[PDB]
Amino acid sequence: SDLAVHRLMLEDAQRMSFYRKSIEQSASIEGKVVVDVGSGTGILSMWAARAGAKHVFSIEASSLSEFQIGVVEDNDLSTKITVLGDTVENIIAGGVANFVNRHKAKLGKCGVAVLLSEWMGFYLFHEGMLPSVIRARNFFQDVNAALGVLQPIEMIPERATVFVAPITCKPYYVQRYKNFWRDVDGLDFSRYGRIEYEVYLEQPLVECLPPLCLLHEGLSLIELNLSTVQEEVLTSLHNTVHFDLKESAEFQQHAREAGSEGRVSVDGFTVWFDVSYGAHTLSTSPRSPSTHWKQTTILLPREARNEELVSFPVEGGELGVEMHISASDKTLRFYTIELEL
Amino acid sequence: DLAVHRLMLEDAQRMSFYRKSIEQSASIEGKVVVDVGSGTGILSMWAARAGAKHVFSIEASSLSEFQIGVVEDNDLSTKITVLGDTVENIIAGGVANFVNRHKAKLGKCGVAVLLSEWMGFYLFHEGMLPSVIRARNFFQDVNAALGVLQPIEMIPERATVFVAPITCKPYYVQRYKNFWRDVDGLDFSRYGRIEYEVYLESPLVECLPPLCLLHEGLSLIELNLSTVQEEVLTSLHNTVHFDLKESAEFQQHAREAGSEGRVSVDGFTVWFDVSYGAHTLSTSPRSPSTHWKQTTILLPREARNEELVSFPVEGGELGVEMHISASDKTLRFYTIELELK
Repeated sequence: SDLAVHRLMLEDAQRMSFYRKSIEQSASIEGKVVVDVGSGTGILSMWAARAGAKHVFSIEASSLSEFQIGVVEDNDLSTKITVLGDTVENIIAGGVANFVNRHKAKLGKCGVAVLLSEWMGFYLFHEGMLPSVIRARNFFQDVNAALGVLQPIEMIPERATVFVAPITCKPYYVQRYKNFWRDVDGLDFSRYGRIEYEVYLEQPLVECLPPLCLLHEGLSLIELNLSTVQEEVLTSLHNTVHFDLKESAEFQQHAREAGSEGRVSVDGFTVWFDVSYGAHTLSTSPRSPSTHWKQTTILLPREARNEELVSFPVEGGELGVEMHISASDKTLRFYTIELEL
Repeated sequence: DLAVHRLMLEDAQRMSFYRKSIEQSASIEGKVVVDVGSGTGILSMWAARAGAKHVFSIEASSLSEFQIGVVEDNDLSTKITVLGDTVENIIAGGVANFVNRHKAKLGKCGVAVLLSEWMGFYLFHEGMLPSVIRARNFFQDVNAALGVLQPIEMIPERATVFVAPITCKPYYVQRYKNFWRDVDGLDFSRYGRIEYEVYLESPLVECLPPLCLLHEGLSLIELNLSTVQEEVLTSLHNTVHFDLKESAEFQQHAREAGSEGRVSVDGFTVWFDVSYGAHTLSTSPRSPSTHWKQTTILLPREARNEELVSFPVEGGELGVEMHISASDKTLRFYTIELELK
């Protein structure tokens, strides 16, 4: 069921606020034509109409589209929103000219000004909808060119960013395992905690991490301009970042707890994303309210971890990692993440 | 494995029942106890702490190896013997072999108490009662060979399946209607009905709001754990009649119906209590939630939609025959069927 997932977008205050504010405070909506790709409940389309859009094309391939038409009617907006119950890909296959001829009156003199969408998946790409958004963007820009309009469509969100940070797993182990298992009605069950923890780590980990796990605030790994980004880039996203732990407040926090002759080991890397539009940002960092997306953690091998093979003295040092986020097939909807020190 | 047993350890009601029952028993101190399906071994360790002469801890999963370490960790190794096998395999070994292997620990006492948490969903489903029955019979045979005739004390000593008619409307409201009613000024009610309508597809394992109850609940099945034999487990069935005229839970809804309105029945919810001495572990909707929740069996959608089973404000009488039947010969998996009277 599609209402399954959509509910938690509507349940998430950060996601709701980001889109509400971006739409209700943008300059290209009132009197303009908007496209909502993968509109599900149609919340974004309805916000756009309410905000005074000339017209909204709501694109939703699932059977939920029939019901969205009903909800649009229930909120008295059937005149401002047309639901296209089809995939972006099939609409494109029908062609520009056919689309123009059919929707000529709604398109108006200025064609499509804004493209709204929530396409993000885990670590921004995994199970995401980004390719459809890109294909939709190019399609509607050709629709616009057919009408003599070359103004680039404004994208919401307009930019996205993948962030990465090294982590220590000890704050996670402490808070999630060690403190529960230390005392069970006066019995020492710590052995159970260690077992539960080691094996949970072996079973990419999508979980909310305690902020204390961070050995560094995080660095930008990949940045996308949603107006210009093309599909070809999505095959393999890769970059190399270098953490200066000597300058990191997060690292020093741990450096303190290890004493003055202590060591700080790295257990892995956590990955999250932000998207933005204008002054607004929706973030999935461990320091932000959690979301369905949580954070994605990639651990170093158990031996590297257990033997503390990647560690630093209490005054810090430098750490470099090359990360690859790679499509596992041609849909560009499913990804893996690998890293190399 | 461990994930499950953590939930037991995380449930205050369950922990409290067993701890208080073990403390209340007059039959533990100086005597031998068997803990069937001991998991973390928490029950065995409580029994040891309560002064048992010795404890046989029976756990067939890989946890057994780890429970041996936790026992040693708490200096209980001379008190607890962990048998890393199934009840059935230990039984297959025979009375003589068991007597021989554990002669010194058995002494002249034999086994005086059998501890276990065997309960499944609505007491039978995915539970291990048959294994507990076999264990009890086997240890009473070991006892006879030892000259001991006293019946083994079972904790819990009794179990009861409870059933009540329900209305789903307070569920609809609290889980669906309240949420979808207003989404930032928008009426998304149509989605809530879709979501609720489909979700009602059979038996529903879910925590139901007590407000759903149309009667406080009636005993359907009662087991004496010392005496119950396997043969009764094939088809457990009975008929109960609910007096809705004298029911406070029904008046709750009678009041809100109006003098001309009616109160309709959407189905029946099933739960269980187990007890020992003055203590009771309950999984009723009015009790703190537990992993077993409650199990709800709904009437057909037509009977629910056309309110075919309904009562005037004065109430009336509702009869139901319920069958809880084994779906195979293991007696661990069950189906629930009902018929209105």
